[PDB]
Amino acid sequence: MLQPKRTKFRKMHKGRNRGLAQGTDVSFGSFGLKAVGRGRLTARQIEAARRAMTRAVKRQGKIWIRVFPDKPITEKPLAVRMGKGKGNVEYWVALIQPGKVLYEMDGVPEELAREAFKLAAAKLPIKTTFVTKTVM
Amino acid sequence: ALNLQDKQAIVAEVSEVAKGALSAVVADSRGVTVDKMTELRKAGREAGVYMRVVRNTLLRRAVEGTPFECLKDAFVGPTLIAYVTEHPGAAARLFKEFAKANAKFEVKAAAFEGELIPASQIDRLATLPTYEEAI
Amino acid sequence: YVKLQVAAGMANPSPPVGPALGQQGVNIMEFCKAFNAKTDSIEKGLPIPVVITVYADRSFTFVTKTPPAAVLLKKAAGIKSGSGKPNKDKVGKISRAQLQEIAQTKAADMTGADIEAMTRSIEGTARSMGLVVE
Amino acid sequence: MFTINAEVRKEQGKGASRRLRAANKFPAIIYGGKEAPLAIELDHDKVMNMQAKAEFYSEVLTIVVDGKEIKVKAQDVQRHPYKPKLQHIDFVRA
Amino acid sequence: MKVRASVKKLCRNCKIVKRDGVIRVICSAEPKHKQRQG
RNA sequence: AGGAUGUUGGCUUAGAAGCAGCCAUCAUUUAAAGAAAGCGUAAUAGCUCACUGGUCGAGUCGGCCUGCGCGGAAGAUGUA
Repeated sequence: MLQPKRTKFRKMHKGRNRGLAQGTDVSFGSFGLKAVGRGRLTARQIEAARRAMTRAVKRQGKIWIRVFPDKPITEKPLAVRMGKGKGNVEYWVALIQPGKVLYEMDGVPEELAREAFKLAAAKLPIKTTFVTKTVM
Repeated sequence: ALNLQDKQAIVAEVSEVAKGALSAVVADSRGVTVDKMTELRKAGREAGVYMRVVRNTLLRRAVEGTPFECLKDAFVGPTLIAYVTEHPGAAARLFKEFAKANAKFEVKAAAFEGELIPASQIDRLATLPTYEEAI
Repeated sequence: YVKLQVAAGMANPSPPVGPALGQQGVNIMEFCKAFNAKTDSIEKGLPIPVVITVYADRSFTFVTKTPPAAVLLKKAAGIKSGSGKPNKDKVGKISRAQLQEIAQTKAADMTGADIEAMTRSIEGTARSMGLVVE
Repeated sequence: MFTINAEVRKEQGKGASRRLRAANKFPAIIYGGKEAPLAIELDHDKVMNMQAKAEFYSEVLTIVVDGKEIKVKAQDVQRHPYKPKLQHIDFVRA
Repeated sequence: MKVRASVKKLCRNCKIVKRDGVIRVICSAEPKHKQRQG
């Protein structure tokens, strides 16, 4: 599970998730999984989708993970009233905007990359699409 | 399937063989296993006869180049052509005993002389001796 | 109608031949010594394939063929067993000449129009069994 | 060889450019040389098919505007964030 | 009969049919492949 | 209608013959036919696919962008 090794602060504001994404094109590999929806990606979802793609291509070629869950999310335990300070950090998320490229793959045929990305997309809470590297 | 460049090349080659040969025998060969074909191929190579199954459309194109344009009508149904390029006949001969013996397929029309040859009367070619008989 | 690969001047055994065509209606001893009778001329220890041909009255005829490519290639490489992992583990050498010999025998049994073609098929086998042609 | 038909834009801005893309077109610009830059409109799907070929970004294209051919090269492309669409193209005079 | 929300062809012989507004999968080969969306 | 030859490819195994598994996947005759896509056998056999010739005779194939619909959709007094 991806997680920052250390942070300047432990807890962060909720914030908002407006706007479109940066890094909207395949920059390392040849095929990419681009998010068309908006939402959060927990570190477990990222790891689950990575394993689904890693096993799909039988550990072949190269795989990049363009996102990183750097935002901590706190929760209050059960049977606890409101107040008495912010909750404890439970997991980390990466904010996703439409157009964000999540994963990139290289070294495999396209027809195999589509199935690998299709298996991984089933683990993610946001709608995605298949993209390929283009001549800028 | 077969790109247009393919089929053009298939025609060209069948046509070039048609120029060199001297006796063409055409037959149906549907409903015969590949072993009996493989056997007929060793009998063709042995007897110096060139054997091809080719699309009836595609043969009509080869033929027209000369002098087999009588054979057009022989290209309705499954077609097997027999080009005796070295010596004449022997194919006409070979096909009939092979035809009779195997009671599958038929044999259509042959062609020598730039004249179509009728199914029954092919017995002419199928009895012409050796070259190599005039001595 | 059954096909076997039997040792030259040897026949009869139960796990080898017996049961196999024995459970089809075939007279064992007859085929045994007829087979051996005609395969006497084969070199010693050449495994030869025979196609046995039985008819409704349990009577039979058979054809003998040339030994398998794998066999001749085993003998030509002087080995006993093909590679367990052909083309990952190499287990020997036949010259182009040995290929050609085997090819002419198997030519009596091939479908190649030329020496070269037959030889290429034999090479195909030789590759298939991790023997290099050297 | 790629030839493109274009029309000069009547007005610029965010409001005008979004109306173009709603009308199955998209703006572009032609600069380079000593001439003044030229703002143009392009038919989207027709240009979208041409840019799908790798030589579109390497060869020299001709844009006929007011019946006048201009030889240019594709400089930069602004694609839609998540749709197979174009938003803007920079053309530099060859 | 498999009653699921996502019906798909499981082999070459599976056919998609819509009967009375219900997407169904009928297979002439494998009776296990019989599905209906529900 | 054909779907062949080396050949039951090599290894393994009691057997492993396209079809438990491992490795290889060449070559021939080909119109075409994978050292086999699925069923089948103790292993063969046997069925079928890929592929190709024939018949038919003008369209047929599968991706994208979008509009509107379908399923997914089970609660308690009574349609609600």
